[PDB]
Amino acid sequence: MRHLKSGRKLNRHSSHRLALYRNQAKSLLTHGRITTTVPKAKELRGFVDHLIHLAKRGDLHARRLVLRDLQDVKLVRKLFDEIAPRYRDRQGGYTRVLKLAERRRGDGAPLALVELVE
Amino acid sequence: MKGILGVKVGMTRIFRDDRAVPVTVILAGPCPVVQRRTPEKDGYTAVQLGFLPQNPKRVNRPLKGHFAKAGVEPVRILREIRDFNPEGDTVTVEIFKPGERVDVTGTSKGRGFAGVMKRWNFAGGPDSHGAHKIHRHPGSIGNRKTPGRVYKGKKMAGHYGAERVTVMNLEVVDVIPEENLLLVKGAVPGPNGGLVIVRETKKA
Amino acid sequence: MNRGALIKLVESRYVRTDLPEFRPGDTVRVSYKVKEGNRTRIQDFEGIVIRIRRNGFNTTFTVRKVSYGVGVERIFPLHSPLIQKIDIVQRGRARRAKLYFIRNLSDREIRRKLRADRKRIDQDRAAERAA
Amino acid sequence: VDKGSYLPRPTPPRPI
Amino acid sequence: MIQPQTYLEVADNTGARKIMCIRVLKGSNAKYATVGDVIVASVKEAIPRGAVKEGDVVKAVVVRTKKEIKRPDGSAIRFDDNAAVIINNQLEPRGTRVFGPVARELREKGFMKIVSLAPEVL
Amino acid sequence: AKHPVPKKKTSKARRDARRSHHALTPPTLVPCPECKAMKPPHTVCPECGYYAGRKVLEV
RNA sequence: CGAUGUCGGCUCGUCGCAUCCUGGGGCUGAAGAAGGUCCCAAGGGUUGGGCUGUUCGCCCAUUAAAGCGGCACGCGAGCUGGGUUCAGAACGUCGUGAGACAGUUCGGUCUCUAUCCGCCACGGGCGCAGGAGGCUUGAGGGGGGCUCUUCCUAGUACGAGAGGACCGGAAGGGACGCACCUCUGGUUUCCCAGCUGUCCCUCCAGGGGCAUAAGCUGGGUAGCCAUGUGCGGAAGGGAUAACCGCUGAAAGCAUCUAAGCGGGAAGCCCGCCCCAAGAUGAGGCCUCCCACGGCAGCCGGUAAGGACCCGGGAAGACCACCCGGUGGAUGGGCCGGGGGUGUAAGCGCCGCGAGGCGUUGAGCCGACCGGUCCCAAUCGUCCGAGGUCU
RNA sequence: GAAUGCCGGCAUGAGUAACGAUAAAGAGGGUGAGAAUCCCUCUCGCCGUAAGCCCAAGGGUUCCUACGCAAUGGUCGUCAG
RNA sequence: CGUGAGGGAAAGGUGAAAAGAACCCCGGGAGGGGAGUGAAAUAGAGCCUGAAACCGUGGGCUUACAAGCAGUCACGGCCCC
Ligand SMILES: [Mg+2]
Ligand SMILES: [Mg+2]
Ligand SMILES: [Mg+2]
Ligand SMILES: [Mg+2]
Ligand SMILES: [Mg+2]
Ligand SMILES: [Mg+2]
Ligand SMILES: [Mg+2]
Ligand SMILES: [Mg+2]
Ligand SMILES: [Mg+2]
Ligand SMILES: [Mg+2]
Ligand SMILES: [Mg+2]
Ligand SMILES: [Mg+2]
Ligand SMILES: [Mg+2]
Ligand SMILES: [Mg+2]
Ligand SMILES: [Mg+2]
Ligand SMILES: [Mg+2]
Ligand SMILES: [Mg+2]
Ligand SMILES: [Mg+2]
Ligand SMILES: [Mg+2]
Ligand SMILES: [Mg+2]
Ligand SMILES: [Mg+2]
Ligand SMILES: [Mg+2]
Ligand SMILES: [Mg+2]
Ligand SMILES: [Mg+2]
Ligand SMILES: [Mg+2]
Ligand SMILES: [Mg+2]
Ligand SMILES: [Mg+2]
Ligand SMILES: [Mg+2]
Ligand SMILES: [Mg+2]
Ligand SMILES: [Mg+2]
Ligand SMILES: [Mg+2]
Ligand SMILES: [Mg+2]
Ligand SMILES: [Mg+2]
Ligand SMILES: [Mg+2]
Ligand SMILES: [Mg+2]
Ligand SMILES: [Mg+2]
Ligand SMILES: [Mg+2]
Ligand SMILES: [Mg+2]
Ligand SMILES: [Mg+2]
Ligand SMILES: [Mg+2]
Ligand SMILES: [Mg+2]
Ligand SMILES: [Mg+2]
Ligand SMILES: [Mg+2]
Ligand SMILES: [Mg+2]
Ligand SMILES: [Mg+2]
Ligand SMILES: [Mg+2]
Ligand SMILES: [Mg+2]
Ligand SMILES: [Mg+2]
Ligand SMILES: [Mg+2]
Ligand SMILES: [Mg+2]
Ligand SMILES: [Mg+2]
Ligand SMILES: [Mg+2]
Ligand SMILES: [Mg+2]
Ligand SMILES: [Mg+2]
Ligand SMILES: [Mg+2]
Ligand SMILES: [Mg+2]
Ligand SMILES: [Mg+2]
Ligand SMILES: [Mg+2]
Ligand SMILES: [Mg+2]
Ligand SMILES: [Mg+2]
Ligand SMILES: [Mg+2]
Ligand SMILES: [Mg+2]
Ligand SMILES: [Mg+2]
Ligand SMILES: [Mg+2]
Ligand SMILES: [Mg+2]
Ligand SMILES: [Mg+2]
Ligand SMILES: [Mg+2]
Ligand SMILES: [Mg+2]
Ligand SMILES: [Mg+2]
Ligand SMILES: [Mg+2]
Ligand SMILES: [Mg+2]
Ligand SMILES: [Mg+2]
Ligand SMILES: [Mg+2]
Ligand SMILES: [Mg+2]
Ligand SMILES: [Mg+2]
Ligand SMILES: [Mg+2]
Ligand SMILES: [Mg+2]
Ligand SMILES: [Mg+2]
Ligand SMILES: [Mg+2]
Ligand SMILES: [Mg+2]
Ligand SMILES: [Mg+2]
Ligand SMILES: [Mg+2]
Ligand SMILES: [Mg+2]
Ligand SMILES: [Mg+2]
Ligand SMILES: [Mg+2]
Ligand SMILES: [Mg+2]
Ligand SMILES: [Mg+2]
Ligand SMILES: [Mg+2]
Ligand SMILES: [Mg+2]
Ligand SMILES: [Mg+2]
Ligand SMILES: [Mg+2]
Ligand SMILES: [Mg+2]
Ligand SMILES: [Mg+2]
Ligand SMILES: [Mg+2]
Ligand SMILES: [Mg+2]
Ligand SMILES: [Mg+2]
Ligand SMILES: [Mg+2]
Ligand SMILES: [Mg+2]
Ligand SMILES: [Mg+2]
Ligand SMILES: [Mg+2]
Ligand SMILES: [Mg+2]
Ligand SMILES: [Mg+2]
Ligand SMILES: [Mg+2]
Ligand SMILES: [Mg+2]
Ligand SMILES: [Mg+2]
Ligand SMILES: [Mg+2]
Ligand SMILES: [Mg+2]
Ligand SMILES: [Mg+2]
Ligand SMILES: [Mg+2]
Ligand SMILES: [Mg+2]
Ligand SMILES: [Mg+2]
Ligand SMILES: [Mg+2]
Ligand SMILES: [Mg+2]
Ligand SMILES: [Mg+2]
Ligand SMILES: [Mg+2]
Ligand SMILES: [Mg+2]
Ligand SMILES: [Mg+2]
Ligand SMILES: [Mg+2]
Ligand SMILES: [Mg+2]
Ligand SMILES: [Mg+2]
Ligand SMILES: [Mg+2]
Ligand SMILES: [Mg+2]
Ligand SMILES: [Mg+2]
Ligand SMILES: [Mg+2]
Ligand SMILES: [Mg+2]
Ligand SMILES: [Mg+2]
Ligand SMILES: [Mg+2]
Ligand SMILES: [Mg+2]
Ligand SMILES: [Mg+2]
Ligand SMILES: [Mg+2]
Ligand SMILES: [Mg+2]
Ligand SMILES: [Mg+2]
Ligand SMILES: [Mg+2]
Ligand SMILES: [Mg+2]
Ligand SMILES: [Mg+2]
Ligand SMILES: [Mg+2]
Ligand SMILES: [Mg+2]
Ligand SMILES: [Mg+2]
Ligand SMILES: [Mg+2]
Ligand SMILES: [Mg+2]
Ligand SMILES: [Mg+2]
Ligand SMILES: [Mg+2]
Ligand SMILES: [Mg+2]
Ligand SMILES: [Mg+2]
Ligand SMILES: [Mg+2]
Ligand SMILES: [Mg+2]
Ligand SMILES: [Mg+2]
Ligand SMILES: [Mg+2]
Ligand SMILES: [Mg+2]
Ligand SMILES: [Mg+2]
Ligand SMILES: [Mg+2]
Ligand SMILES: [Mg+2]
Ligand SMILES: [Mg+2]
Ligand SMILES: [Mg+2]
Ligand SMILES: [Mg+2]
Ligand SMILES: [Mg+2]
Ligand SMILES: [Mg+2]
Ligand SMILES: [Mg+2]
Ligand SMILES: [Mg+2]
Ligand SMILES: [Mg+2]
Ligand SMILES: [Mg+2]
Ligand SMILES: [Mg+2]
Ligand SMILES: [Mg+2]
Ligand SMILES: [Mg+2]
Ligand SMILES: [Mg+2]
Ligand SMILES: [Mg+2]
Ligand SMILES: [Mg+2]
Ligand SMILES: [Mg+2]
Ligand SMILES: [Mg+2]
Ligand SMILES: [Mg+2]
Ligand SMILES: [Mg+2]
Ligand SMILES: [Mg+2]
Ligand SMILES: [Mg+2]
Ligand SMILES: [Mg+2]
Ligand SMILES: [Mg+2]
Ligand SMILES: [Mg+2]
Ligand SMILES: [Mg+2]
Ligand SMILES: [Mg+2]
Ligand SMILES: [Mg+2]
Ligand SMILES: [Mg+2]
Ligand SMILES: [Mg+2]
Ligand SMILES: [Mg+2]
Ligand SMILES: [Mg+2]
Ligand SMILES: [Mg+2]
Ligand SMILES: [Mg+2]
Ligand SMILES: [Mg+2]
Ligand SMILES: [Mg+2]
Ligand SMILES: [Mg+2]
Ligand SMILES: [Mg+2]
Ligand SMILES: [Mg+2]
Ligand SMILES: [Mg+2]
Ligand SMILES: [Mg+2]
Ligand SMILES: [Mg+2]
Ligand SMILES: [Mg+2]
Ligand SMILES: [Mg+2]
Ligand SMILES: [Mg+2]
Ligand SMILES: [Mg+2]
Ligand SMILES: [Mg+2]
Ligand SMILES: [Mg+2]
Ligand SMILES: [Mg+2]
Ligand SMILES: [Mg+2]
Ligand SMILES: [Mg+2]
Ligand SMILES: [Mg+2]
Ligand SMILES: [Mg+2]
Ligand SMILES: [Mg+2]
Ligand SMILES: [Mg+2]
Ligand SMILES: [Mg+2]
Ligand SMILES: [Mg+2]
Ligand SMILES: [Mg+2]
Ligand SMILES: [Mg+2]
Ligand SMILES: [Mg+2]
Ligand SMILES: [Mg+2]
Ligand SMILES: [Mg+2]
Ligand SMILES: [Mg+2]
Ligand SMILES: [Mg+2]
Ligand SMILES: [Mg+2]
Ligand SMILES: [Mg+2]
Ligand SMILES: [Mg+2]
Ligand SMILES: [Mg+2]
Ligand SMILES: [Mg+2]
Ligand SMILES: [Mg+2]
Ligand SMILES: [Mg+2]
Ligand SMILES: [Mg+2]
Ligand SMILES: [Mg+2]
Ligand SMILES: [Mg+2]
Ligand SMILES: [Mg+2]
Ligand SMILES: [Mg+2]
Ligand SMILES: [Mg+2]
Ligand SMILES: [Mg+2]
Ligand SMILES: [Mg+2]
Ligand SMILES: [Mg+2]
Ligand SMILES: [Mg+2]
Ligand SMILES: [Mg+2]
Ligand SMILES: [Mg+2]
Ligand SMILES: [Mg+2]
Ligand SMILES: [Mg+2]
Ligand SMILES: [Mg+2]
Ligand SMILES: [Mg+2]
Ligand SMILES: [Mg+2]
Ligand SMILES: [Mg+2]
Ligand SMILES: [Mg+2]
Ligand SMILES: [Mg+2]
Ligand SMILES: [Mg+2]
Ligand SMILES: [Mg+2]
Ligand SMILES: [Mg+2]
Ligand SMILES: [Mg+2]
Ligand SMILES: [Mg+2]
Ligand SMILES: [Mg+2]
Ligand SMILES: [Mg+2]
Ligand SMILES: [Mg+2]
Ligand SMILES: [Mg+2]
Ligand SMILES: [Mg+2]
Ligand SMILES: [Mg+2]
Ligand SMILES: [Mg+2]
Ligand SMILES: [Mg+2]
Ligand SMILES: [Mg+2]
Ligand SMILES: [Mg+2]
Ligand SMILES: [Mg+2]
Ligand SMILES: [Mg+2]
Ligand SMILES: [Mg+2]
Ligand SMILES: [Mg+2]
Ligand SMILES: [Mg+2]
Ligand SMILES: [Mg+2]
Ligand SMILES: [Mg+2]
Ligand SMILES: [Mg+2]
Ligand SMILES: [Mg+2]
Ligand SMILES: [Mg+2]
Ligand SMILES: [Mg+2]
Ligand SMILES: [Mg+2]
Ligand SMILES: [Mg+2]
Ligand SMILES: [Mg+2]
Ligand SMILES: [Mg+2]
Ligand SMILES: [Mg+2]
Ligand SMILES: [Mg+2]
Ligand SMILES: [Mg+2]
Ligand SMILES: [Mg+2]
Ligand SMILES: [Mg+2]
Ligand SMILES: [Mg+2]
Ligand SMILES: [Mg+2]
Ligand SMILES: [Mg+2]
Ligand SMILES: [Mg+2]
Ligand SMILES: [Mg+2]
Ligand SMILES: [Mg+2]
Ligand SMILES: [Mg+2]
Ligand SMILES: [Mg+2]
Ligand SMILES: [Mg+2]
Ligand SMILES: [Mg+2]
Ligand SMILES: [Mg+2]
Ligand SMILES: [Mg+2]
Ligand SMILES: [Mg+2]
Ligand SMILES: [Mg+2]
Ligand SMILES: [Mg+2]
Ligand SMILES: [Mg+2]
Ligand SMILES: [Zn+2]
C-alpha cells in the first residue's frame, strides 16, 4: 500500500535519488531548459522551485542552504544575481513541464521538457 | 426505520463524566428527499436521498430531469433508506438524539492484493528452523485424490478492503444540528472524506 | 467543507487555556482528580516531564517520578478535566525533546544532565510581578 | 506410526 | 502484560524475591495478565527461612507492570518493573508488608488489604 | 518445487483464443491547430513546435 | 515396480457422530448441591507447558471441556527432515572370514518458471430488440453461531448439619470475528538534530560525498499498524428432536393418536451482516434522446449519452473503480495553520582554550487541515438511436 | 504409425522465464538514415594490497589507422577484442 | 569433439545459352516495383521438380444457456454446382 504517500521512488536508493534531483537541478538552472522522462520532470519541479524561492530571500543563510544541493558558488551566483530577480513578484511555479510527442527509440520512454518560466 | 447520508470527517475523544470517549465525527445533513418508493409503484417502501451540492455544469440531462421532477437542486450523491418515510421533504441530523444507537455503513479502506496473512490472519510459516521461502505462505490448500479439488470459498490471497462494511449499534454521543454534525462513539468504516450511511440500529 | 476545522470545532468545547506552559525537563506537580469509592479526592503527582506529544486538543504529556524505590511514569491528557492545576516546581534545561534516557540514569546523573534552566526561571520570577 | 519405507530418499537428476 | 515464563519481582515480605509465572488464572486461555490479575507462579529466588522457599508453586496478584495500563479517564500509568504479591486461596496477602507503589486498579478488584498495606497507591 | 510442465500441447484453437486480447490500440491523435498535422494530444507539436497557442520548440 | 515419496511436526482445513463441553430431556439407590446412566443434538467450542523424532503415553498448571475417528494412517509440484533406505565410523552380538543384526550410536545433496481442471482475486467480449444516465427488488448464495465468573432473588426452597438451588434479574471477563487510529504503543530510507574517520568545496567559519542497499546515534508527522479503541455472537417469530401433555376411540376400563389440539433444544427455517438479474427465468422504478439521408438488412451523419487523451486519487499489479480537466482547486509550487526537531547561520559579549551566554522556541521542516490560478490538466478526436413480428 | 527407434524439418509451452553480481546514474553539445547505449564536456557514484601498475605461463595479430554494420555483441549500435 | 590414442559430420542440380536483369523509381542498406533477357522468371542466383507438418491473407458456412475420444445416423437452415 501507498496510501497518501508523496514522492516517487524512481527505482533508486535514498542517496542516488537525492543525487538524481540535485544533478538535474544543476542542469536545469544551467541551461534554463532540459529534456528528461516525464516522471523525472514532474518531480524535479518542486526540487528546483524551492531553490529558486530561497534565492528570492537572498540572504546568507539561504545561499548556504541552496549550496547544500547545488554545490557550485558560480552557479548559485547566477541563481541569485540573474535568475532569482526574474521571479520577484511571481508566487511559486517558476518551472513548467511540457511533454514531447515522441518516445526514446531504445526503450520507448515518454519524454518531456522542463524549463524555467519567463 | 430512519437513516441519513453523510461524510466521515475524522476522529477524536471528548470528555463526558470524567471519561474519555473515542468519537468519529460525521457530517450528515442535509439530505433532500428526491424520490419516494411506494408499494403500488415500486413494490417496496424507501426514500431516495440526495446529498452534497453539485455544479450543474457536470450534471447531464437525464439526471437533471430526475432532480427537476423533485424540485431539488443538483446533488452529487443519490442513495436510499429502506422502510423510511420522513414526513418532511428534507432529512437532517435532528432525527438522531444523543443516546440513540446507530448502524454506520461505509466503504472500508482497500489493501489491494492482500496476502493470506493480512487478509485471513493465517499463521504463515516459521522464520527459521529450515523454513524455505514460505514465511508468508498459506500451507496446504487441500487433501489428496479424495476429493482431488479445492473447496469453493477457500480463504486465499486476493483483494481486500474497499468493500461495503457495516459496524452496528454505535452510541450517538452528541449531535450539533447547526453544523450538520453527528458524533458517534467508536470506529466507522473507511477513510476521512468517505461517504457513509447512518441508520437507526437494528439491535435491541 | 473543511474537515480539519470541524474537528477543532468539536474539540473547542473541551479545550483548556488555564494551564502553565512547561517543557520536557521541567519538574512539575500535577494535581489530579482521582476516584476511590465512593468519594473523589485530589492526589498529587510530582515529577519530570519527559515527553510532550503534540496534536492540538489531543496533546498529552508524560511525567516521571521515583516512588518508594520504584519508577513511575504517568501519562496525562493536557486538556483533561480531571486535572485541577499544574504547579511548575522547577525549570530544567533539556537539549532534546524526549527524555527517555533519564530512565537509565542515577539520580546524580539526571541532576547533572538536567541543569536548572536559569533563563526561563528568571522569566518565571520576572512575571508574577502583577498590578 | 512407523511402518516400512517403500522408497529411497529422493534426489533430482539432470536431463541433457 | 504478564504471561507464562515472565519473571516478576515480589513486593512483599513473604521471602520470595523472584517468581516466574507459569499460568494466568483468568479463563480458559488468557494470553496475558495485568494489574489485579492472579497468576500461578514458581518461586525462582528466595531469601533463607521465609514463608516461601525456592521451588514452591504459589498464587500471586500482579500489582505493577512495565507495560502501561490505560484508564477510562484517558490517562495511563507505567512502572519500572513487573511486581506481584503472594496471596492465599482466599486472595489475602500471605506476608504482612508490601513494598513500593501499587496500581489503584487493585482496589476495585477486591484487594483492599494490599491497597492499605501499600505505601502509595497511584 | 517439482518442475511443473505442460501436460498437453496447446491446440491451435486454444493458443489463438489466448491471443484474442493482443490487438494493438492505434495511437490516439489530434490535429495541431496551427499546422493541421496529426499528433498525440497534450504533447508539443513535433512538426511546427507549437503548444497552447505559442511557439515553444525548434523543429 | 518405463516410480502411487514413505513416520512425526508445521501450515490450512473439511467431514462423520459411537457427543468432551455448552443446549434439551427420561430413569436414578435423584433431599438440596453435585454425580450416575440412557435418549435428542454436529451450531459453536475443545488452553499453555516438561520428557521423547515420536504418533501414543506420562507428568505440571489451568479449563465449560481439555472428544474419538475419516479425508492416500488429509495435506513434501505447501514447508520441515528429528525418525525411516544408501555410501563413513563405532559399541554389544553372531560369523574362521568377507560381512551381518523389528539391537544401539554420531554424521549424512528434499528439483527457481503451473498447460488443463480446481481455488482466490480482477478484467475484456457479447447478450439481456430502441439507445442512454441514475436508483433499486432479492431468486439464490456466503458470513456468523462459543462460553465462564460474580452479584441480586436468597444464606430463602431442601438439609440434623455441612452444604445450598430451580425460576427470574444485573454486572464483569476469556478466546474469536469485523472495522478503525482519537488515546496507548510500533514503524516511519532523509522530517529534524547530535557524533566519528576520511576526501573535498574555500584558508577560517559554514557545508557536501562516502562509511548499507539510512555511516552511526537520539527523536519523529501522515500512512500502514496491535499490544490500543468501537462494535458483533443476539433478541424475536416460526416449524421440530428426544421428551411431557389435552381431548379420545378401536378395547364400557385404560391409552399423547388411530380423528383432532398443545408444550418442547446452543440445533432447523426466517431474522443480522456481505455478495448477488449471465436469476439467458437476463426483473423493477425515475429521468433523458427520438419521429435522419441513401438503395427485423446495408452504408453514412448525428441526438441523449459514451469512450479516447490529460491532472490525479486512503482506488489499484495491468485492467477496473472514483474525482477533476481552465465555466477549474486535480496534482506541483507558494502562503497560513498543524506537526517533527529542539534555540540555524551571522553577529555581539564572556573565557588563554575546548566552549558558554544573548539575539531565539530560533532555523530547518515529507505526506496532515486549508487558502491561492503562479506551473501544469492546451487543442481536440472517435464512437454513439431511427426502435423485428404475432 | 508406434521400437523412451534413426536423420531432418517445424510446432507447444510463450510474447512467458530470462537478458549473468543492487558500484548508479543525470544533463548539455557533436556525429549520423537511425542514438538511453558511439565521441566530447560538466555533475554524480564505484575500486584503490585494486577493480591501479609491472613480469612469467598460456593465447596467437586480438595491437595501430582507414573504411564498414549482414552476422558475432544476451538490447541498441554510428561503437567493438 | 578429445590431453591423447581416438572419434568424426553436414553440404550435389538456374538456363539450350549468362542472354546472371543496363536504366529509372522507393529505400541507409537489405529488399522490392517497372524496364529488359528468356520457350518458360512462383527457371532470379535464398535459382529443376517443390509433397507434409507448420505459419499467414482473403472468402463461404458456422459459434458467446452449453457437457466432450470430437465421430456417426437423421432432419432442417444457409452458401455453391
Ligand atoms: Mg511495501
Ligand atoms: Mg497524497
Ligand atoms: Mg507516490
Ligand atoms: Mg525524496
Ligand atoms: Mg531511471
Ligand atoms: Mg526500487
Ligand atoms: Mg529503472
Ligand atoms: Mg526496481
Ligand atoms: Mg537506476
Ligand atoms: Mg549511502
Ligand atoms: Mg544549449
Ligand atoms: Mg515543501
Ligand atoms: Mg511525452
Ligand atoms: Mg511517439
Ligand atoms: Mg533497443
Ligand atoms: Mg505522452
Ligand atoms: Mg415499512
Ligand atoms: Mg454507498
Ligand atoms: Mg500478508
Ligand atoms: Mg498483504
Ligand atoms: Mg507485504
Ligand atoms: Mg501485512
Ligand atoms: Mg484481516
Ligand atoms: Mg494478526
Ligand atoms: Mg500466528
Ligand atoms: Mg505458528
Ligand atoms: Mg510469524
Ligand atoms: Mg533445505
Ligand atoms: Mg528464508
Ligand atoms: Mg482442506
Ligand atoms: Mg472428485
Ligand atoms: Mg468465493
Ligand atoms: Mg475493489
Ligand atoms: Mg452494550
Ligand atoms: Mg485532523
Ligand atoms: Mg491546543
Ligand atoms: Mg487547538
Ligand atoms: Mg556523586
Ligand atoms: Mg535571563
Ligand atoms: Mg511395514
Ligand atoms: Mg519490591
Ligand atoms: Mg532450589
Ligand atoms: Mg509448592
Ligand atoms: Mg527450493
Ligand atoms: Mg493436445
Ligand atoms: Mg498436437
Ligand atoms: Mg501447451
Ligand atoms: Mg493451453
Ligand atoms: Mg490443433
Ligand atoms: Mg489459426
Ligand atoms: Mg493470427
Ligand atoms: Mg489458452
Ligand atoms: Mg498550439
Ligand atoms: Mg511400485
Ligand atoms: Mg515415463
Ligand atoms: Mg508413467
Ligand atoms: Mg516418472
Ligand atoms: Mg503421484
Ligand atoms: Mg507443536
Ligand atoms: Mg509451516
Ligand atoms: Mg506452531
Ligand atoms: Mg473433508
Ligand atoms: Mg480432523
Ligand atoms: Mg455431509
Ligand atoms: Mg455409547
Ligand atoms: Mg476426556
Ligand atoms: Mg444440559
Ligand atoms: Mg448435554
Ligand atoms: Mg444432561
Ligand atoms: Mg444421593
Ligand atoms: Mg443426596
Ligand atoms: Mg441437582
Ligand atoms: Mg441426566
Ligand atoms: Mg458412557
Ligand atoms: Mg445421537
Ligand atoms: Mg456440535
Ligand atoms: Mg468437528
Ligand atoms: Mg502441548
Ligand atoms: Mg514438546
Ligand atoms: Mg509427544
Ligand atoms: Mg496426523
Ligand atoms: Mg491410546
Ligand atoms: Mg511411547
Ligand atoms: Mg509409564
Ligand atoms: Mg472447571
Ligand atoms: Mg460441571
Ligand atoms: Mg494437553
Ligand atoms: Mg481421552
Ligand atoms: Mg480429532
Ligand atoms: Mg485418517
Ligand atoms: Mg499414501
Ligand atoms: Mg492406513
Ligand atoms: Mg500422512
Ligand atoms: Mg486401512
Ligand atoms: Mg491424526
Ligand atoms: Mg488427522
Ligand atoms: Mg501426500
Ligand atoms: Mg501433495
Ligand atoms: Mg520436499
Ligand atoms: Mg512429510
Ligand atoms: Mg502431486
Ligand atoms: Mg539422533
Ligand atoms: Mg563413529
Ligand atoms: Mg563365532
Ligand atoms: Mg569372534
Ligand atoms: Mg561358531
Ligand atoms: Mg547376511
Ligand atoms: Mg541397522
Ligand atoms: Mg527398524
Ligand atoms: Mg527393539
Ligand atoms: Mg542401548
Ligand atoms: Mg530408537
Ligand atoms: Mg542414532
Ligand atoms: Mg545415524
Ligand atoms: Mg556435522
Ligand atoms: Mg538424519
Ligand atoms: Mg541439507
Ligand atoms: Mg523441498
Ligand atoms: Mg532454486
Ligand atoms: Mg512464469
Ligand atoms: Mg494456467
Ligand atoms: Mg484437465
Ligand atoms: Mg478435471
Ligand atoms: Mg481455471
Ligand atoms: Mg488456473
Ligand atoms: Mg471465484
Ligand atoms: Mg463482466
Ligand atoms: Mg466474470
Ligand atoms: Mg426477454
Ligand atoms: Mg446502468
Ligand atoms: Mg420484496
Ligand atoms: Mg435468500
Ligand atoms: Mg446460480
Ligand atoms: Mg443469601
Ligand atoms: Mg451459612
Ligand atoms: Mg446456613
Ligand atoms: Mg445477605
Ligand atoms: Mg434455612
Ligand atoms: Mg433446620
Ligand atoms: Mg429449616
Ligand atoms: Mg458456610
Ligand atoms: Mg440467570
Ligand atoms: Mg460479555
Ligand atoms: Mg471461526
Ligand atoms: Mg493511522
Ligand atoms: Mg494520527
Ligand atoms: Mg500512532
Ligand atoms: Mg505513538
Ligand atoms: Mg518510538
Ligand atoms: Mg533532508
Ligand atoms: Mg567529524
Ligand atoms: Mg564529513
Ligand atoms: Mg584536490
Ligand atoms: Mg571547517
Ligand atoms: Mg558545518
Ligand atoms: Mg545529505
Ligand atoms: Mg567521493
Ligand atoms: Mg554517508
Ligand atoms: Mg570509495
Ligand atoms: Mg549522511
Ligand atoms: Mg510516533
Ligand atoms: Mg511516539
Ligand atoms: Mg507517523
Ligand atoms: Mg488486540
Ligand atoms: Mg428460537
Ligand atoms: Mg415457536
Ligand atoms: Mg412451537
Ligand atoms: Mg397421565
Ligand atoms: Mg383423559
Ligand atoms: Mg375416557
Ligand atoms: Mg370413555
Ligand atoms: Mg393424529
Ligand atoms: Mg394411520
Ligand atoms: Mg405440537
Ligand atoms: Mg403443557
Ligand atoms: Mg447462545
Ligand atoms: Mg448490483
Ligand atoms: Mg448491493
Ligand atoms: Mg438485467
Ligand atoms: Mg442489482
Ligand atoms: Mg449484465
Ligand atoms: Mg435455471
Ligand atoms: Mg420484479
Ligand atoms: Mg434491467
Ligand atoms: Mg420489483
Ligand atoms: Mg431514480
Ligand atoms: Mg421529424
Ligand atoms: Mg431527429
Ligand atoms: Mg428510401
Ligand atoms: Mg451509422
Ligand atoms: Mg459529446
Ligand atoms: Mg486517468
Ligand atoms: Mg494511477
Ligand atoms: Mg488504495
Ligand atoms: Mg487506463
Ligand atoms: Mg470524466
Ligand atoms: Mg478539454
Ligand atoms: Mg476550455
Ligand atoms: Mg472561476
Ligand atoms: Mg491544489
Ligand atoms: Mg496546493
Ligand atoms: Mg503526484
Ligand atoms: Mg504548508
Ligand atoms: Mg508551517
Ligand atoms: Mg510546534
Ligand atoms: Mg544558544
Ligand atoms: Mg546562533
Ligand atoms: Mg570577551
Ligand atoms: Mg579572555
Ligand atoms: Mg577573546
Ligand atoms: Mg525572550
Ligand atoms: Mg522559520
Ligand atoms: Mg517557525
Ligand atoms: Mg501521508
Ligand atoms: Mg488542523
Ligand atoms: Mg494540502
Ligand atoms: Mg494557469
Ligand atoms: Mg479563485
Ligand atoms: Mg456513426
Ligand atoms: Mg394478428
Ligand atoms: Mg511418425
Ligand atoms: Mg503396428
Ligand atoms: Mg519425453
Ligand atoms: Mg511420457
Ligand atoms: Mg529403438
Ligand atoms: Mg517414427
Ligand atoms: Mg526431432
Ligand atoms: Mg505480458
Ligand atoms: Mg506461464
Ligand atoms: Mg510472470
Ligand atoms: Mg537463466
Ligand atoms: Mg521479467
Ligand atoms: Mg550481464
Ligand atoms: Mg541470469
Ligand atoms: Mg544469461
Ligand atoms: Mg541482474
Ligand atoms: Mg545486471
Ligand atoms: Mg539493477
Ligand atoms: Mg556504497
Ligand atoms: Mg538500475
Ligand atoms: Mg544530440
Ligand atoms: Mg545532421
Ligand atoms: Mg546509442
Ligand atoms: Mg541507433
Ligand atoms: Mg545523450
Ligand atoms: Mg549504456
Ligand atoms: Mg591504500
Ligand atoms: Mg583494504
Ligand atoms: Mg609468449
Ligand atoms: Mg584462443
Ligand atoms: Mg580477427
Ligand atoms: Mg594517418
Ligand atoms: Mg552488426
Ligand atoms: Mg545491427
Ligand atoms: Mg542493422
Ligand atoms: Mg557488408
Ligand atoms: Mg544486436
Ligand atoms: Mg552474452
Ligand atoms: Mg554512420
Ligand atoms: Mg570508428
Ligand atoms: Mg569483438
Ligand atoms: Mg583495441
Ligand atoms: Mg575445444
Ligand atoms: Mg579442447
Ligand atoms: Mg584438438
Ligand atoms: Mg538443391
Ligand atoms: Mg550449369
Ligand atoms: Mg542447364
Ligand atoms: Mg537512397
Ligand atoms: Mg532516394
Ligand atoms: Mg537512391
Ligand atoms: Mg549508416
Ligand atoms: Mg537492390
Ligand atoms: Mg528489381
Ligand atoms: Mg521472349
Ligand atoms: Mg520477351
Ligand atoms: Mg513450348
Ligand atoms: Mg514473365
Ligand atoms: Mg518479378
Ligand atoms: Mg521452373
Ligand atoms: Mg534439366
Ligand atoms: Mg523452386
Ligand atoms: Mg519454395
Ligand atoms: Mg506447403
Ligand atoms: Mg493453413
Ligand atoms: Mg478474412
Ligand atoms: Mg479466416
Ligand atoms: Mg438455465
Ligand atoms: Mg445459444
Ligand atoms: Mg456445446
Ligand atoms: Mg454439442
Ligand atoms: Mg462422450
Ligand atoms: Mg428421425
Ligand atoms: Zn503543428
